[PDB]
Amino acid sequence: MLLEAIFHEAKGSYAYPISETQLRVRLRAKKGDVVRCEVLYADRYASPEEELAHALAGKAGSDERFDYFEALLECSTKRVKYVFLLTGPQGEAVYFGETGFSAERSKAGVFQYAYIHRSEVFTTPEWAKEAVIYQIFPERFANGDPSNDPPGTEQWAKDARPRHDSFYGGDLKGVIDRLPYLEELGVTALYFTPIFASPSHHKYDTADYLAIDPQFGDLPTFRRLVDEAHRRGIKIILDAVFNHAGDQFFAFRDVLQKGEQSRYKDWFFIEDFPVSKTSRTNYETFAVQVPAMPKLRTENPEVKEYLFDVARFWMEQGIDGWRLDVANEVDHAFWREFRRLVKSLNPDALIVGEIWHDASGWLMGDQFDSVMNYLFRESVIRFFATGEIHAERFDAELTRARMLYPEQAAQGLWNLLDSHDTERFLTSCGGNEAKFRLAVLFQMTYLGTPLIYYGDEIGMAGATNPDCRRPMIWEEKEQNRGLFEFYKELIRLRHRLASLTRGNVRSWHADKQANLYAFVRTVQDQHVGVVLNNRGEKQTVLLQVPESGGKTWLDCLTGEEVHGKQGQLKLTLRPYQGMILWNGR
Amino acid sequence: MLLEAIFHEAKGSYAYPISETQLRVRLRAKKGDVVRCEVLYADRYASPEEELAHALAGKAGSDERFDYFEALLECSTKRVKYVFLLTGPQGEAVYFGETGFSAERSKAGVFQYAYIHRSEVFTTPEWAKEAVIYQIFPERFANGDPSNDPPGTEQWAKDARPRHDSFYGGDLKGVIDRLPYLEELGVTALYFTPIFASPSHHKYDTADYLAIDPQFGDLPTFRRLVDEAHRRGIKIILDAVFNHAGDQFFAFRDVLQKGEQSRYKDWFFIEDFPVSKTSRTNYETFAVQVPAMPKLRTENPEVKEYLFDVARFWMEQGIDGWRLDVANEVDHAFWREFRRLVKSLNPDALIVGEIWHDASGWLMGDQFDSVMNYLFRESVIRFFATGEIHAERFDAELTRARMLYPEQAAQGLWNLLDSHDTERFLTSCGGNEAKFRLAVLFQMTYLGTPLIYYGDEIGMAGATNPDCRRPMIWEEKEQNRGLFEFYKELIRLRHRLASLTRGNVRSWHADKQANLYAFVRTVQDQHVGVVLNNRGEKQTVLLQVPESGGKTWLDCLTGEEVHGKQGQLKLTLRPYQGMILWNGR
Ligand SMILES: [Ca+2]
Ligand SMILES: [Ca+2]
Repeated sequence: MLLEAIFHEAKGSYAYPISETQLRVRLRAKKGDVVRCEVLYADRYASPEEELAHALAGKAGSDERFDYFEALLECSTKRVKYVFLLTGPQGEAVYFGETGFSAERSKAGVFQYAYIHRSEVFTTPEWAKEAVIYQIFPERFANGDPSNDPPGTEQWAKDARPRHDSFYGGDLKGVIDRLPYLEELGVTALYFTPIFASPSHHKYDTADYLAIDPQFGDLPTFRRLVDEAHRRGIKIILDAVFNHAGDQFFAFRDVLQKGEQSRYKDWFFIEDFPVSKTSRTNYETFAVQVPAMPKLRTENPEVKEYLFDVARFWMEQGIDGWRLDVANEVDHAFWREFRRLVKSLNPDALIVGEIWHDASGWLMGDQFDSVMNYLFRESVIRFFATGEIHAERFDAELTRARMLYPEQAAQGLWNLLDSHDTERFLTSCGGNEAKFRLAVLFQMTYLGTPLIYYGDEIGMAGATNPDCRRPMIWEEKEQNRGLFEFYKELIRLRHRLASLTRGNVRSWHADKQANLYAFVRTVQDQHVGVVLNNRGEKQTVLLQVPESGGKTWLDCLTGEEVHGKQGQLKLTLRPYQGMILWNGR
Repeated sequence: MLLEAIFHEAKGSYAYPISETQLRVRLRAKKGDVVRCEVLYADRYASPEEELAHALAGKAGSDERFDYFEALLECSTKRVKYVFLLTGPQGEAVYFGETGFSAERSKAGVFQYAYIHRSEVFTTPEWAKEAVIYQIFPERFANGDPSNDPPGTEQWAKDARPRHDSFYGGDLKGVIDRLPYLEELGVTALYFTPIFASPSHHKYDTADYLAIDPQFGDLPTFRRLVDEAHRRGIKIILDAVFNHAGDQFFAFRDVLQKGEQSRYKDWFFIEDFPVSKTSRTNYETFAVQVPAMPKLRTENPEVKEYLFDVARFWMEQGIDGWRLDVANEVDHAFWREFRRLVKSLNPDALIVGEIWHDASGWLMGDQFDSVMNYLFRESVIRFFATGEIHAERFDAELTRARMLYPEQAAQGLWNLLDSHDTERFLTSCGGNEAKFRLAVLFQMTYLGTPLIYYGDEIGMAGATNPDCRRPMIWEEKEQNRGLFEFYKELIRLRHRLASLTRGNVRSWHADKQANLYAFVRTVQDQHVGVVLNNRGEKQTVLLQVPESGGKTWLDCLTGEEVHGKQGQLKLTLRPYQGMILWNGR
């Protein structure tokens, strides 16, 4: 075998505890290069003569070029040393240890996970493990209070097409009035984009972190919203913009006024005074040359303390978690301490980051609970919407992403289809509802946290920002109720099937020709197989199914009862049809 | 090329800053697969159609199976995205990014290092960068005060062969009385094994963390040592045993007496009560079944606070750093807060850990400054002492270890030859001084921090514990002055040639047949080539030397001047001779 392609490290996503006495370990090798992977381990202090314990590492999946093997080590002592025994296709075996590879175990050396502290077991909120989150763009969800509308608010109609500076009067009172709707849909949490006081239309340039923007509401109204959503089993998540503040931020206006005499000058990154200019700026900002968005020096104990007080203030209002913005530009110490603060105030408070690249450095257990799964969106777009990739590629991309972080993070990843900054998924599907639905069926049954973008559940369409920010369609006759019921049904199933929320995922079938993909979610003895026929054709397929997993399944969507004969399940799907097979366990 | 063998990650030891605006990046590939490696990068927010900056990554080294390439990216914005352009032996051009590999730059995507925070730039003490540590085993270094000598103390002679429980009376007073000796040698720091009050001989079972053990001295004496050492340019490093306390530790004593009613019961890991019994332990301890060494619950904020106070106490006494014992069994948060505390009280205080496996998790810059380089010792023993490995294997071992951590850590790793727990290195060489000297020559000119084990510089020998803990030989007649002068000479050169302390490392020559190995240390325009003839035979070697780095060199050990002709240098080395060639720059 090709040893230079084999990999493992005793940390990060390849070695991490799931409990105080259990260490999950993962190893990758060139695809098809390793047939069997066994882990020989023992307590780090075991005598050089004691027998080692064996752990067969099953193949958790494979992507474009790699095979992923996964094992679980039982370490009652909370300390462990281990070596891998790898067997190739033609029987050649080799031990893989910290020292390297060798036919002899001793020369291979041994990896070591020094100690498993309970405080370092990646732990996330139970409710978030089976949540369905709904993204609200407040300005356009519901206008419950016309008296707070910005000057020049345009009419709220379906035939409306938002402009970069449009206004429709969306506010918090509206969200309250429409909570019955959200409860009926079945969402377990609402995620709001910035709603703190800001002079701009987007609100990403914060003026007052301790106040709701007047056009959206005020503290009393926000408290009501929190309480009304809670009694309806709906949690509240706010968007925290701690990387940078607005130019109206009290601290920044002070610097603009007193210059180098300001007591808050070190709360920012200023090259030279005075602080301003035309098309020019002498201080670090969000992105490049964005005057209204001066970057905050979070490394400053004073800045950190202030933002932490902001965090305390809103959590005291009863919110259930945070969605960080440009989190990757704030230092790690801030995030480690942020988690400590947040969790000490509310163990169930969720911390979600938004990072457009490998976020492993933030998903170890000491910082964020999860991040936006942009990888999930890209794979769903190219597979169900544009058709740029086929079932096998789809499978590879999905698997590769899955092996990116520890299972506690991957299990809570926010799986979005679109957002206020992208075209609506329906439009990506060119208006084809059959493709749109197949994608939602996948989203609702895949590993991670489903995130619904307001309006998608009733079939709203739209081009990217700002056309994706149209006023929510509330007229029932104008809503796609067929779709609405589809979402509600998928949501109900997800809550009733433990494997869809707390189960693992394994690819079941992948056919590039028929463009059909199937996977299985598993929890204990329960198995739920999802088969997706992503073709505008009636296709038939043969799936492998050993009696151990059962011989009878039930399609939770149609009630049909399928039967496997001789370890095979014959299925015939309609164009863009998806089946959700439950093994009755 | 084997694409599944190529590696890089935008963090850890493969992507890290060396300053606020410079990012060091490393890429691993199967040896020989890549002949040229370039990096195309830009600010993360740069426009697509914007021209990318170029950075050539030279081959930093190779080990048994891989080539390691290294480049330096200039990032004025402190934000960078990048993709590698790898060229193979046949001229194939493949791009490598976060997405994967592709013949097209766009399809390979880019890695991203979100933001470089100055507080995240790995920083170590300046004095530690060019230090020479001397390990002192107090009981055997010098008996300065017989009044504190424990009962049964033996004689202090060369022919004294220590027993497991022998005594000689070494103490702090003795250290002070011998400071002139240590100053002459040229050591800049003293590393002491545990010396806090303990009822055992070894003192690893701390009874009182706030007191010097009576057999070694008292606080007034310790202070005197700190001051007298300091005015001698000698710093003091203490052994911190924070993973576990002794059974005499006040908190544990209270638990043994008040059991379940004990106020400090949660300061330890107790299975059941009563907290103890005959020959049996019901609480977690160091290693396995060591009743005298109860494990401390450093996760308990109260335990952390106490241990932090302990650190404050000794730092107020003027010490310059800590050598942590069993540090990998203490939680990470503890070490991060420890560093924060230690650096706040004294930015120049050093923190060294001891971990017998990949310590990358503690060497990111937020925890330890460095760790003992056990790999260095293993490589020097097999190459210089036992001859189990030849020059090429030796080269590979060094390179592999060198690429384990970021440069800031690698530069300060303690490169020891032996310790109180191993046989004397001279003994490892079977008494062959010629081999012993070549290893020392190497130790004194290689990357890292040289650590002298008391007595090695005067020719002391001995088998492992306790024969390696023999009474220090103080009779000049009994001391190997020739060797002493050799050490002193090497130490002077190290302090005068900046490249030997702050320069990088590049293998220069490695021949498995001649068993000759050479490397070059480089800083600014200065180049110091170290040539090692590790064979009992006069040999000649032709080394490659492009005129760019100079054409004339001076052997700093003999005064001999060598000249290169047409890019080549002909050197004739005597049996086990090492040369230290300075390029006059
Ligand atoms: Ca309104
Ligand atoms: Ca004494």
